[PDB]
Parts: sequence; C-alpha cells; structure tokens
Amino acid sequence: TKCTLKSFTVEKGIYQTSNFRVQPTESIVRFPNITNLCPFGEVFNATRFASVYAWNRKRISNCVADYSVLYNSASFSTFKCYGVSPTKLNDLCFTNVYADSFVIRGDEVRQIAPGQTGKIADYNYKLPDDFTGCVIAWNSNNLDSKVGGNYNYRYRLFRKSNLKPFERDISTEIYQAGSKPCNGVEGFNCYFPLQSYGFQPTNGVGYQPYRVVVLSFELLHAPATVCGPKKSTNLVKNKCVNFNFNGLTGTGVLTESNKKFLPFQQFGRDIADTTDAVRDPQTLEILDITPCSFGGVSVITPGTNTSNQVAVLYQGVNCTEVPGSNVFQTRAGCLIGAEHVNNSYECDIPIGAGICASYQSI
Amino acid sequence: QCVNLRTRTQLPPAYTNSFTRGVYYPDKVFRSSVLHSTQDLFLPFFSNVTWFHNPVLPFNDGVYFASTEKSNIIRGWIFGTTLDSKTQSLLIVNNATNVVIKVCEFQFCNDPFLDVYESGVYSSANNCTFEYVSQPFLKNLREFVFKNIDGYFKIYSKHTPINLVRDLPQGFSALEPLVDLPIGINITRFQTLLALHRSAAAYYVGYLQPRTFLLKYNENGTITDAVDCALDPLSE
Ligand SMILES: *[C@@H]1O[C@H](CO)[C@@H](O[C@@H]2O[C@H](CO)[C@@H](O)[C@H](O)[C@H]2NC(C)=O)[C@H](O)[C@H]1NC(C)=O
Ligand SMILES: *[C@@H]1O[C@H](CO)[C@@H](O[C@@H]2O[C@H](CO)[C@@H](O)[C@H](O)[C@H]2NC(C)=O)[C@H](O)[C@H]1NC(C)=O
Ligand SMILES: *[C@@H]1O[C@H](CO)[C@@H](O[C@@H]2O[C@H](CO)[C@@H](O)[C@H](O)[C@H]2NC(C)=O)[C@H](O)[C@H]1NC(C)=O
Ligand SMILES: *[C@@H]1O[C@H](CO)[C@@H](O[C@@H]2O[C@H](CO)[C@@H](O)[C@H](O)[C@H]2NC(C)=O)[C@H](O)[C@H]1NC(C)=O
Ligand SMILES: *[C@@H]1O[C@H](CO)[C@@H](O[C@@H]2O[C@H](CO)[C@@H](O)[C@H](O)[C@H]2NC(C)=O)[C@H](O)[C@H]1NC(C)=O
Ligand SMILES: *[C@@H]1O[C@H](CO)[C@@H](O)[C@H](O)[C@H]1NC(C)=O
Ligand SMILES: *[C@@H]1O[C@H](CO)[C@@H](O)[C@H](O)[C@H]1NC(C)=O
Ligand SMILES: *[C@@H]1O[C@H](CO)[C@@H](O)[C@H](O)[C@H]1NC(C)=O
Ligand SMILES: *[C@@H]1O[C@H](CO)[C@@H](O)[C@H](O)[C@H]1NC(C)=O
Ligand SMILES: *[C@@H]1O[C@H](CO)[C@@H](O)[C@H](O)[C@H]1NC(C)=O
Repeated sequence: TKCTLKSFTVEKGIYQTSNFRVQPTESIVRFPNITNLCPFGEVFNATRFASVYAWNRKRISNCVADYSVLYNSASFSTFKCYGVSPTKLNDLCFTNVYADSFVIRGDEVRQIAPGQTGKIADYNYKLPDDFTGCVIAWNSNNLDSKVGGNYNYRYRLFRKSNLKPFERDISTEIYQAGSKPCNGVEGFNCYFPLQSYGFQPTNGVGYQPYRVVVLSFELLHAPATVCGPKKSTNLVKNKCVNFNFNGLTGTGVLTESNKKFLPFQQFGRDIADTTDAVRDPQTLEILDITPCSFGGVSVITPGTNTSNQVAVLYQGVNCTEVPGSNVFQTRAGCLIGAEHVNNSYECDIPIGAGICASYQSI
Repeated sequence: QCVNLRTRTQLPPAYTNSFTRGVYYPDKVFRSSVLHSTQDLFLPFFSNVTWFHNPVLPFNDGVYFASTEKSNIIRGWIFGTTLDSKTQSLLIVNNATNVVIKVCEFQFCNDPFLDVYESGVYSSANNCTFEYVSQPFLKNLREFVFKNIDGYFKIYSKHTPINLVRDLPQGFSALEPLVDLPIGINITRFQTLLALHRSAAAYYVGYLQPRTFLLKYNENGTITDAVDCALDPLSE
C-alpha cells in the first residue's frame, strides 16, 4: 500500500494494490483413436521383390503411418535418411509417398544415393541429386539367394544413355555396341542388355542379395495425406489446466456438462465467440470449460497514525483457493484478518454487499 | 457397351419458385437459442429454379439439386471440366449395397447410363488417384448441395417424406453436412446418371450466390428459421 501510494504514511480506508489469478497446473492433449494404419507388412515383409531395373513402385496416401517403430527395428542393414532425420520425420508429413523396392548386390548398396554414378545408378535406377527421403537396405541371403543360383533376378548392363530420375525401363532390345545392325540376334557388336544375378548362399558379404526400399515424398498443393500418429494423454477435470483438444487450445477448468450436441458438432460457443463446451474425440462426451478464477485484491487499514495491522479482501473469489487468522466468506468475496461479530454499528469503511469493517482489532 | 439412343432426351426446361429451400449448416459449432448472422454462398430466397422433366450443365460456384424421387431412378453424378481422360474426373455412384466415389481419368461415352440386368458408362478407367466406399445415400424429396472450395468437395444432404402432389412444400428444413473430400480438382460442369432398362425424369436445379443470412438456433442447436438480408426492405 505504501508503495502504490508512494508515501510513507497512509490514512484510514480501503485501497486497491494488485491483482490475483490462478496458475495452470499441467497440460493435456486429446486426439481421436489411431486407426487405418498404412499396410507396410506387405512391403517390408513381402516374400518376393522385383528386379533392380523393374523396381516395384507403391503409392502411399490416406492412412496413418508411424516411422519410429520402423526406425527402431534392427533388421535393416542400412537406414540412411537424407531430406529429414528419422526422429523428426514422425512429426512432419507429405501429401504423397512413393516406395521403390528391389533387390541388388551387397557391393552396390551405395549406388542408390544422390549424386551417385555406376552401372546400376545409370542403367537401372536413378535418383535426383536433391532427392529427399530415406533408404532402407537389409541382407536377404537366407531368402533371396539360392543354392542353384538366383538367376531369376536381372539387372540392366547395356544402354546407349543413362536413366532419368524415377524412371523405369524394362526394354529387352538387343544392345548394339558397334555400328553393325543386328536382326534380333546378338553378334560381335551386339549383346543382351540384361544379365542375371548369380546369388548363392555362400558368396560373401557384398555379393549377397540385399533388399533395398527407397521412400520418397512429394508436397503437391493437394490436402495433406498420411502423417505420424499423435499421442493422447488422459484427461483431468476440476483443475485449472491448459488443453489442446484436436487443435483447439485454451486454459480453464473442465467439468461434466449436460448439453446435447447434435451428432455432427465438435464444440460450442455462446456469444461473442467464446468457446464453452467441447467433445472429446475418444469418449465422445460433452465437457464444459470455465475460465480460471481471478480478481483484484484490496487492503483495509485504519491508518498508519493509529496501528500497523491490516485486513485483506480478495474480490469475487471463493474461499477455496486462497493461496494466518480467521477467514470470512462474503457476497463480495473473501476476507482475511478480521473478525465477524453479530452486532451492527454505523458503517466506517465500506466493503460491500451490505457489510463493512472498523477498528476496535479489526 | 455404351450405345447412343435414337430419341432425344429433350426434357422440358420449365421454371418454378425456390421459396425458402436450400439452407445448410455453415459449420460444426453448437449454438443454443441465439440469432447469428453469417455471410456465405446460399441459394437466394424466392429464386428461379429450373425444372427438368440430361444435358451438360455448368457448375459455377455451387449447385443445389433436388428430386421428388419415386423408386430410386437417379443413381449418380459426374463432375469434371473436359469430361475425358485429359483431366481428372469425379464419379459418384450409389448402387444397392454401398456408395462409390472415384477420382480417375475416365473415358465417358457421350450418353452415359448405368445399365441394369456394374459400371459401363466409361470405356476405361486409368491413373486412378482417390477411391472411397461408404453407406448408401438413399415419394421422397432428396435435397443435396454440392460445393467445391480450396481442394475440398463438400456434400450436404437431406431426405424428407412428403405427400404433397406437385410443387415444393412451403416450409423450412435445414441441410446437415454429409461428406467432405480432400481432393484438388477444378470442376466446371456436371451431369446426372440414370440406371434405365433398354426398352423422362424430373428434378430441380439451382445455383448459389454469396450473401448474408440471419439464422435462428433453438435450444437444442437446430436451425429453425432464416432471414435473407438482401430482399424487400423489411428484411434489411
Ligand atoms: C477408442 O478405442 C478404445 C479401445 O477399445 C475404445 O474404448 C472402448 O469403448 C467401448 C465402448 O464403450 C467399451 O466397451 C470398452 O470397454 C472401451 N475399451 C477401452 C480399452 O477403452 C473407445 O471407445 C474408442 N474411441 C472411439 C472409437 O472413438
Ligand atoms: C465455494 O466452493 C464450495 C465448494 O464447491 C461451495 O460449496 C458448495 O455449495 C453448493 C451450494 O450449496 C453445494 O451444493 C456443494 O455441495 C458445496 N460443496 C462443498 C464441497 O461443500 C461454495 O458454495 C462456494 N462458495 C460460494 C459463495 O458459492
Ligand atoms: C454395388 O457396388 C459395390 C461396390 O463395388 C459392390 O460390392 C463389391 O462388389 C465386388 C464385386 O464382387 C466385390 O469384389 C467387393 O468386395 C464388393 N465390396 C464390398 C465392400 O463388399 C456390390 O456388389 C454392388 N452390388 C450390385 C448389386 O451391383
Ligand atoms: C497421371 O497421374 C499422375 C499422378 O497421379 C499425374 O502426374 C502429375 O502431373 C502433374 C502435371 O503437372 C504434376 O504437377 C504432378 O506433380 C504429377 N504427380 C502427382 C499429381 O502425383 C499425371 O499428370 C496423370 N496423367 C494424366 C494424363 O492425367
Ligand atoms: C429439445 O430437447 C428437449 C430435451 O429433450 C426436448 O424436450 C423433450 O421432448 C420430449 C418429446 O417432445 C418430451 O417427452 C420431454 O418431456 C421433453 N423434455 C423436456 C425437458 O422438455 C424437446 O422436444 C426438443 N425439441 C424442441 C423443439 O424443444
Ligand atoms: C515384419 O515381421 C516382423 C516379425 O513379426 C515384425 O517385427 C516387423 O515389424 C514386420 N514389419 C512390417 C513392415 O510389417
Ligand atoms: C494521530 O494523529 C493525531 C493528530 O495528528 C496525533 O495527535 C496523534 O499523536 C497521532 N497518533 C499517533 C502518532 O500515534
Ligand atoms: C454469533 O456469532 C457466532 C460467531 O460469530 C455465530 O456462530 C452465531 O451463530 C452468532 N449468533 C448467535 C446467536 O450466537
Ligand atoms: C422465372 O423467370 C420466368 C421468366 O424468365 C418467369 O416467367 C417465371 O415466373 C420465373 N419463375 C419464378 C420467379 O419462380
Ligand atoms: C484448374 O484450372 C485452373 C485454370 O483453368 C488452374 O489455375 C487450377 O490450378 C486448376 N486446378 C487444379 C487443382 O490444378
């Protein structure tokens, strides 16, 4: 009081010093049930993969996919992410995904990389230098390699030019290395552009078959498809907290409400555009929001010239959230530091709602 | 298996009165016993709605579709710009079991028709992008509102059992949202789909315009009455 009045002495009366408000305790987030998972079991646990120059292409959109669980798996030899790190990949997302899967040798595992050149990198699969996405490779010697030789797999060896990024060519035309034309039969200057892999169970690391899947992403102006799932902590009521219900954020205290939302609304507001009720995306029940309590504080003093003990009034605040004497609850708020009597005298220092205080103690 | 017909589908282009039909929920916000003024694309009151008794028609900003259906002859809708494989085409079909929505570069015949004894209105379907299946939509009045804003296709619907003889009833009935599609297309024209036996249909079509309405919400959150704010001066 002395500081607000900027004086060393105070006369009798009531003065307004500062304000008061409840502080939020913790945070909660609510999101609907996680379902419609993207089916990667048929991709990364597929029995058979295609050739390197005939790589299988899969389009991914309109589902939910979690990349943390895939990243945590130790069954993948190479997990190289270029555009983004695997940790933060679960947050950001794209409007479509392309998965290119094939099988190569273990010595060619680094051919599939931005700014990389080679036989496979120029004749079978090509990536842009600015490619964004991830590459996952894993040995499949016990599965893809055969004791009789995995000659089913094929690779492109001969081509006049290179391959454009994200281009697949399965043409089997007889390559013409020289100038001599060939009538569909390879000659001195003609060779088959395609050669079969020679995998065996015992061939060594580098010659072992390796399944490689490359995930690429694109962000066309279409609405966003699959993103990482969102966690949902449980809800707590009757406590001043801040909430993020499905993108609707705000502070307050949450209670049970008897309003009846018609089956397609999400939340309600009363007037002047202030939200009052919400519907939790999981339990599908109507809640109620009430702002956390606040109000000004005032000090009642008989004057520095007489005493030095004072009483304190919190305006419009229930006597349940106070933070050493008797406490009185009045229609004007809550009062601490003064004693309530049954008499009735002439009013000295107005307080309100028909009551007032005076000095005798206060 | 699509063959053009000999007789012309020259349905009469009659006109009739819109009255106070075509009011839908602008959003998903609950309000109780309050008057709220909102500006959006609506069908103006007492407008001139066209009556057909199936040419390509423009889409404009939105479309209001209504049908006094008897025995479910209408079956679907076709949306697009060039109506061929050059541009993405939206196809909506409602057969007995479910409803199918596809976004593909279909090659439609000049006189599409569903056939009865599934789909034979398109020669081929290539480069498909979006697919969707859901529950069937359907002496009944079927009202639909189609809107397309920023790569979002909004479909609102309402069914009403009516017994009046000829014209649209003098009453109020709001349209509740039905489906939203997150697909980016720039539709400009549309069509109707009929499943007719090889061996003459009536509906009503109107267009939407931007304007402001005053809406009344009762205690339970249902729209019960509306006022057009650009009409006779009493409304203003
Ligand atoms: C999300 O999934 C949970 C898990 O099943 C659902 O919770 C179940 O709800 C039913 C309906 O009353 C109860 O009979 C079960 O006992 C609940 N089980 C659990 C573990 O909570 C919940 O309803 C789902 N929410 C949706 C689909 O919105
Ligand atoms: C301050 O909060 C308490 C606790 O909610 C209120 O006491 C409630 O009063 C209502 C009305 O008589 C009763 O129905 C509840 O059972 C009471 N709760 C408890 C725990 O006793 C009190 O009324 C509030 N202060 C004011 C001025 O209303
Ligand atoms: C109505 O259309 C639906 C959608 O295509 C049909 O249901 C599918 O029919 C095919 C053809 O046998 C099946 O392969 C699908 O599994 C069916 N889908 C579902 C969800 O069951 C249905 O058969 C059609 N009915 C008629 C009478 O044409
Ligand atoms: C066939 O579909 C593909 C993809 O579904 C289309 O490729 C798109 O072409 C546009 C044209 O500029 C690009 O902006 C997009 O980035 C491409 N990829 C997409 C949309 O994923 C292709 O145009 C389609 N072909 C035809 C004839 O419609
Ligand atoms: C709005 O909701 C209220 C609450 O249920 C409805 O009121 C009930 O209506 C039924 C049938 O008309 C009666 O049997 C109940 O006795 C009513 N209860 C109460 C508390 O009013 C009301 O019908 C709904 N519609 C309107 C227009 O008010
Ligand atoms: C493949 O199967 C293994 C064995 O259960 C499992 O751990 C892994 O998550 C599966 N991967 C996919 C993509 O389904
Ligand atoms: C209160 O004020 C009066 C008049 O100024 C003075 O006589 C009296 O001493 C004061 N009381 C104190 C200083 O305790
Ligand atoms: C007097 O005051 C006390 C405490 O202030 C209170 O408990 C009591 O009800 C009041 N009335 C009587 C008649 O004692
Ligand atoms: C529609 O306009 C025509 C003339 O273009 C008019 O004859 C008819 O009455 C109008 N219908 C209405 C206003 O419902
Ligand atoms: C539709 O065509 C217009 C030009 O006519 C173009 O600006 C717009 O991008 C097209 N829509 C989509 C989704 O590409």
